Amino acid sequence: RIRIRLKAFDHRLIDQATAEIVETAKRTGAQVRGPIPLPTRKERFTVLISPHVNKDARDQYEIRTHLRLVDIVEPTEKTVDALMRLDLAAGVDVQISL
Amino acid sequence: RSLKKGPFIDLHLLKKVEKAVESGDKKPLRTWSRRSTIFPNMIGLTIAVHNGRQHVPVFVTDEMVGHKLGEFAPTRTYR
Amino acid sequence: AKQSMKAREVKRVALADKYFAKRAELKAIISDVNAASDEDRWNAVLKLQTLPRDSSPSRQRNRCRQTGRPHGFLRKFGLSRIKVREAAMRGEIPGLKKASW
Amino acid sequence: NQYYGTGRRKSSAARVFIKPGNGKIVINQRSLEQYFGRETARMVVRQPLELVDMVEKLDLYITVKGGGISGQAGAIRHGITRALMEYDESLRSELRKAGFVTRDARQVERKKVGLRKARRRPQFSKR
Amino acid sequence: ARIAGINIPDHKHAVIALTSIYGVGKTRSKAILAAAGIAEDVKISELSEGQIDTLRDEVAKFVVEGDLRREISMSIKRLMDLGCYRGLRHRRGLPVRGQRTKTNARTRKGPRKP
Amino acid sequence: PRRRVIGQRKILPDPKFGSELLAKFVNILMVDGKKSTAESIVYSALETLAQRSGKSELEAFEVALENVRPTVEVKSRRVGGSTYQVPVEVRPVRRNALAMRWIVEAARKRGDKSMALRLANELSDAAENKGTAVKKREDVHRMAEANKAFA
RNA sequence: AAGAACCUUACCUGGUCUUGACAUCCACGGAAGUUUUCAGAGAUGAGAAUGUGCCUUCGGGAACCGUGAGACAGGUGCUGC
RNA sequence: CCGGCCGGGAACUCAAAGGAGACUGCCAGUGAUAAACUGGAGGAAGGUGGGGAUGACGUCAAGUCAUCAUGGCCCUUACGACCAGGGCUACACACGUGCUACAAUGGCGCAUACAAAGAGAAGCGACCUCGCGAGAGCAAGCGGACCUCAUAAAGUGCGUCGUAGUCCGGAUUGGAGUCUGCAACUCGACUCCAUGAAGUCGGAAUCGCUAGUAAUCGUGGAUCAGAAUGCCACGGUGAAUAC
Repeated sequence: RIRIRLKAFDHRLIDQATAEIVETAKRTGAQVRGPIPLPTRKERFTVLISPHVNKDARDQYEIRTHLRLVDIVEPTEKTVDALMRLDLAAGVDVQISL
Repeated sequence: RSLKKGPFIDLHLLKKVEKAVESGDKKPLRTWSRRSTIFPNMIGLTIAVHNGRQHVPVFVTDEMVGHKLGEFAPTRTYR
Repeated sequence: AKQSMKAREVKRVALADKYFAKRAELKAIISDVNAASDEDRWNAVLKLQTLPRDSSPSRQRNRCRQTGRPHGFLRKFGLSRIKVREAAMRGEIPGLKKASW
Repeated sequence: NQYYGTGRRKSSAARVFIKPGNGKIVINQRSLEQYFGRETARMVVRQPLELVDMVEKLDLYITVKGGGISGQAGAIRHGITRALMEYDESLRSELRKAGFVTRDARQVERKKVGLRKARRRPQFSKR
Repeated sequence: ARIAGINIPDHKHAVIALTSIYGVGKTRSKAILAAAGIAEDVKISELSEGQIDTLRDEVAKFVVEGDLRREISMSIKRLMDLGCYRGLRHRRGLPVRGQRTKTNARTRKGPRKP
Repeated sequence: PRRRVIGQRKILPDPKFGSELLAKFVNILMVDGKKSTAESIVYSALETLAQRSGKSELEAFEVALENVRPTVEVKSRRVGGSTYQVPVEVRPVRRNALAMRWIVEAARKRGDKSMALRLANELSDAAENKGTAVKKREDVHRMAEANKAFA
């Protein structure tokens, strides 16, 4: 029922964010589905490292956006509000849909 | 080739053209709008189109209708 | 970097968002294939010169926000390539590290 | 009953279920002769099936996605060789002395910056 | 096989033959044959004269060698008479559609003799 | 190279009856990397030559090749001064490959109708030793046998 | 230069502006803002209707706009020796 | 209504994490019983497995004070500032980098099958109607493993073309039309109607590549209102030679 989709940049932060947001909702709101992988979006960019000639020299950067679905099944009272006003462990865009 | 709906003209150009037409023959009208087309009602005017540094007067003709004014203002002088 | 050009560009942005995006119906709705095929659309295109040569979105060059550079611009970060590299290597842009694959 | 091999070769990915019965090959709701059996490399899947015959032992329900004709066919070959596990190394010792077990990744190299197709420099000239 | 002016074609299909006429190419030839009821696989060696007559009375609807040539000449002459940018380029022997005259534009300019 | 003493690669056997030499022949027929079409042309010419001469696909090729198989080639090996040619025996792995290369080069020209017909006619001609690949072999043997003084 | 129709533009012709288009100080007068007409290539000049709060030291304030001088601003002007 | 469409599962593909493994690990020979080389067994992978980022003290008194900061020289009623038009696209010529080809392992018409990686909200834009067409009108889904971009092409079969400057080639040209934009003459792209050129494999000279690399075929993205044969990236077929 409750579609929780969370995306961030650093995996070794988003993973534990998901762990805490899942155990703070399964210890009292159990029957959850867990951290679905939701493959990463890789936004790449290729710029020139020089302000002038020597175009052949370029730098290649990228930003990874890791996504995860929790997918809670039942809209429980131990869940609906226990999801709210608990927005710590920042750096992660979380979206809850009914 | 473009602008399927209606020719294009400037407000100043159209107003001055209608004024001079309802007035009669007048001195060459200094224009700067080469982007504008040519109406059938402007035949006879000696308007002077800007070429970049001067104004070349052109005598509007019945054939010089579908084209624009810039088609008759050679800008780049070669030799 | 030609503060004159930068002030010119911010003036363009202000005047454009002020006039267009609010009165665009004069060229988007009236110039339609409908009963407006008569002098209505002619007067519509006539008044389309009411607004100055500016005010259009195509005259927006989208220069950089730190320097004001016209070339090498990225719509994602709003900066030129030089400054985006500098900031990425200093650690200002999140998630943006050197790509290798 | 039914054994499984995965298989993958050059951006391909297969799923080869192997069952004792007829000698037919049903691949993606299409038979082997009409899938790629009309083009060249017609027996790149039947190559590892003469050292151990297939005509009247077992059939294969095959799926494959990604890559091209030869890529998917090599993926099918590797999936068959990996699914031949109910007939384990007792036969792989012979299957391997002719190939058919080397993954052979050799993926396409990434295009390099400044180059054209990862090896072709942009036509150097002195003056 | 004495259709419009030329069109003398031997051992060529109907459309590949009609492409010999200055004024009808491929799509126009296929349209001619579709309006005449002729197939695009038969040759002039097999097509009967009762159908050469249909070819005649059909291709006459479109502009032909002489009419097309004189129309083109009159358009070019009208441009050179108005003296627009296009007429100036026509008289100077240079491309009209804004092609590159610095390095390219050798066909309309002439062979690279000098 | 200079340090790498690596050897040759192990090509894939032929999808028809098992054979490596005609597989290498097919590999040297291919332009733009189109191998299916090259195999089709090779099979067409092989069938056209087998049906015309009476022999089969694998035996027919062998007779033709040996007629264009060179003996010695000349190559420049200057030794402190003059730059002269040195006729020498070529390895067999290069000899057969060069024979097939000359075959395909002669077939590239002499356009009869199609590539398969070209190559079948060239193979038939090398069978009786009156084609163009055999003419190239004889040109090489004439370059040799004349400058044999350098050894 | 990861992209010249205008724009971008740093060049030329032509018309203009000048402590100035962009930034800070003083004093004076006006809420800001909004609609609209005339002449013009437009920049611009001349206008016509509207609108008057956020707190009262309440000789007005916190913004915005019109002008005068001086400190200044501006320069893709030169010097990568 | 055989569309995984629906129940049903976490076996399988894919998917984002944490680990294992590949590290000269063992054996035979050679080598000064050392380092190391060769060969072999297991193993997907043998010896830095494949690829990338990572660029040593310094040289060229190299390029950029036009991306940006700054010493000093100068204008500072101007070399500063605003605007209409033009140019940066000009052409007797020379050069560099690529595309298109020069054709029959191929051009054309038809029926068919197999990808990866990515973009998307004052944008991508299903479906339906109109035109040969570029596109237009109504208008769902999507800030996204669902919606769109988006039909992958070479390839396979059929019929034609008989080696001709030819149906290869598409340059240039006149009218008309579609799309972005206030406006497409100078100076955009696109489809159709007519035209069809030079070009039949290229002199001296010269460049790239030793593997999935070359060669060849197609797809996406940044720039962008629109505007690439360029740049970056992805994927299909896939060689020869290294004495």
